Amino acid sequence: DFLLEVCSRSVNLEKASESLKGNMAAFLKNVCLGLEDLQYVFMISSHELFITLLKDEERKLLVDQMRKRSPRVNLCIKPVTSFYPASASVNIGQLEHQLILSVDPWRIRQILIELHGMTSERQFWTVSNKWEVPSVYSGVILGIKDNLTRDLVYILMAKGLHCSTVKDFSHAKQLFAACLELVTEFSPKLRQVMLNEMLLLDIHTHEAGTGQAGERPPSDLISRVRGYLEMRLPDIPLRQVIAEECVAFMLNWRENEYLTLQVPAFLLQSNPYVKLGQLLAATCKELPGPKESRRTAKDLWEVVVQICSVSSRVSLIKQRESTLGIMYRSELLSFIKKLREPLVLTIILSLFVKLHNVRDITAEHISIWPSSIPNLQSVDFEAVAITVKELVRYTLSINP
Amino acid sequence: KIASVVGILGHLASRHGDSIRRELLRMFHDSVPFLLQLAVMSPALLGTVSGELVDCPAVLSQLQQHLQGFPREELDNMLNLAVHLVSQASGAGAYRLLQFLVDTAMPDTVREACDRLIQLLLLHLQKLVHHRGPPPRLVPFLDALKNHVGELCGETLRLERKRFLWQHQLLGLLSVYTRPSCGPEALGHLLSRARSPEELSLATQLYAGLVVSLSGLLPLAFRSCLARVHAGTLQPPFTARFLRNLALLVGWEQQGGEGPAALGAHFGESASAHLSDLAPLLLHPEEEVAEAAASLLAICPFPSEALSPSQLLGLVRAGVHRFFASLRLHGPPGVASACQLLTRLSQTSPAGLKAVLQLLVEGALHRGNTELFG
Amino acid sequence: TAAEMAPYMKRLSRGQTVEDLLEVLSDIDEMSRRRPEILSFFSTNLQRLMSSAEECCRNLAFSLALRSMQNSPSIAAAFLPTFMYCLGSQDFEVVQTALRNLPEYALLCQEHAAVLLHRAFLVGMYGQMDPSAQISEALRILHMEAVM
Repeated sequence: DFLLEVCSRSVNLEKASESLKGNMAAFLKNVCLGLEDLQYVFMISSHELFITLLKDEERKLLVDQMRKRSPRVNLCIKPVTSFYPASASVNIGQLEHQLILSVDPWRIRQILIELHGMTSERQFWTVSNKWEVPSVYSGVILGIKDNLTRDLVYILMAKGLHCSTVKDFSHAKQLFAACLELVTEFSPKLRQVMLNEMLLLDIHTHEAGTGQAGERPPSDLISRVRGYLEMRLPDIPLRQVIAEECVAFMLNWRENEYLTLQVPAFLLQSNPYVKLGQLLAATCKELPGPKESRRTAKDLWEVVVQICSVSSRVSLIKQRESTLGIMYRSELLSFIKKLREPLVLTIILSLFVKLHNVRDITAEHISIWPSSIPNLQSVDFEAVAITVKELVRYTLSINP
Repeated sequence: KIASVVGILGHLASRHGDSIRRELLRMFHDSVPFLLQLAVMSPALLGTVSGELVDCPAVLSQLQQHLQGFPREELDNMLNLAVHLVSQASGAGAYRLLQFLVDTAMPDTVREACDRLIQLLLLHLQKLVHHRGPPPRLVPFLDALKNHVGELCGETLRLERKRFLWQHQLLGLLSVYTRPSCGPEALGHLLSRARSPEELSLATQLYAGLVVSLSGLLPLAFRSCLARVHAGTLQPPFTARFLRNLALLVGWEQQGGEGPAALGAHFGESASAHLSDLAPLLLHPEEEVAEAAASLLAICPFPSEALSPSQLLGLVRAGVHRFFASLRLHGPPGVASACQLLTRLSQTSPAGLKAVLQLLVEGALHRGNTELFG
Repeated sequence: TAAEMAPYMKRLSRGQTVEDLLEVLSDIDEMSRRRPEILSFFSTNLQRLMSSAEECCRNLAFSLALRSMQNSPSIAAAFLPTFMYCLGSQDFEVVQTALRNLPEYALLCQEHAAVLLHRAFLVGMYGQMDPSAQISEALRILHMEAVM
């Protein structure tokens, strides 16, 4: 408004000729152009000099061409539905469509309650084949005696898992929380199963939204990951992806002190993921050591070359078995693809480059690995080449 | 069960009969449920599927309304037989009979019967597509519709009073049903052919109905659209429409309220994966394509990890070219998108800032673009 | 039939590792050598695998795709956007394996061959590739069925 008031006092209208008026109106137009906020564009446009100077036909053109710079967009997000309920089957199909479209667990419970109310003995976990519950959970989830409870637990698990797949973490959190608080009453095994699922969902939610800018975990998720790693409960159905993601979570947040020292001994002999994470943390924390690094870099070298070796035409990529390691090569590649920590990634790159250079490529800490290997004939160097190419592609996707 | 034996005999007796059975059905339609019941298990329904739409005109509708003196329970049984036959019998003229049925819904009792026929068909298809959570069910009606998905999207985008609800539901059912997941293709057609926010709302509604059962739809839709853009396909009006609709979607998500939060589409994140494809579109000879690409890239977020030096340098070169081209053509009002893109690129890294400043000053001092500055 | 190929569609669509994708593509490959007509069900999924990052499943995707297109010339126009995407891809291996299969695809398509060989030239010209042998072979054979 000081600029506009100086503009008003310095023009001397009805005596300023065409030259000053055109220059001054062009200046007002071009200072309207540079305004990032549109309220300032109406602030200049509402001034008497701005209206007086230009025309009565280009002011509207300018204000609409500035309004279209950052337009307000409105869009419907509710999916289409032609719900015109005459017969029982029409109402059943209508409520099944609502159930499949639904993501709020309380609405799902309402729909399932009235669906069991109308029908006699029909199950309703089967009204969509896109609902996938993992096969380790299918037996424990279809053994629920109550029909409505079994249906509701199956639907909540399936929708929570699919929401975690499509990165809908808040809705998955609501669905898993509802399923957990529903199975606290009648099943400790299901309570434990959705505890594990809730932990995995919390890990994914943190690594998607709460991470991504370099801030630490809230230290209760770290305690939960520790407790799940040190769990040792045999009756519960376990998914190996949860333990794999827990080890990846520990590696991604430089929890080398837990992975090297504070890990229980029985976990290393049972889970290959924990053993590999311990070895990676050990070879990462010992990097400023000249010879102490070799003691763990060696063990990482043998375990990785035994992963990438073939026992007994045979190709490691074509067969995926007859490998000597604690892991398949696919599982090792997927586990590394769960890692975003740059030091761990460059350690694995140096390892696989040194393995590839045997039968050159320079990759940082390449001297920490042994050169002479045992069972060189067992190593599928084609598989090593494919692994190092996919690994460098993944790391360049992590940090271009 | 003499009707079953008669149908079993007539199924074998109808070998290579392409005119006699049609003539018998035409003569029997002059004065029907007995034929339809035995036609469920025979390909004569598939053969007469094309002839049913051509034969039916208003005189046959008035005759059916005159023959509608059957009890309402028998009428509902005949309607269930009709939806079963059209769902599991229609082989190649499914789109023509579909357009006839939708067209014969907009004698009022025949319109009501066709409306109930379409609603019951949609409910039956919703049952057949996804059930028994075992090999998948094969729906012959929807098997003939994957080749007409573009026409279905175009008819849905007309946005009439009632037809677009049915065709949108059928698009969603087709997207769920197809094992190769034709959903990204339909979403791409809707994005590339929408002209209004009302027409753009159909894509968001389809994705909202699809994200509850399918995953990764937007990256595949974007890849298919941009592959068609970079080939000779998708003539540049549709390219500009797709680019400005995607800009509308990304901006709508950026002004996030309850809408983008409930949808959870991640339009900007999925569009960020295709900046190497969107950057050459600033250099497009068509002006509308170039300005739509500029408006998209001014607000499209960068990839969360970083920008590659090749990606960053290509983006900066295309941005400064777009800036000078829009300064020459549209003057100072037309450079807003390029200025926003270059300002965002300069804040990514000191290398990006140095690239933006160096290329801007060098382009401004070139033998070209120097008459702009005297 | 399309009912017996649904698990193969599911394995090819959900293949994350190179091992799973390679084994399902090879399993499609033997019974494509037996029954060539089954490849029409795998069309767009081979188009997705056409621009794969690694080499063996990408080469197998080109092989199975071109085998599918050897039967029906109408399939040839449907592979145009993915082939021109492979020619103009940022990945250099994908560009090389698209240039190696360029004359066979140009022979198979023949209504989009001008745009295809123009894209191959401009990839060779503004890149650092020499597709002049492939372009010359494609132009020679295209002339041979042009004079017929």
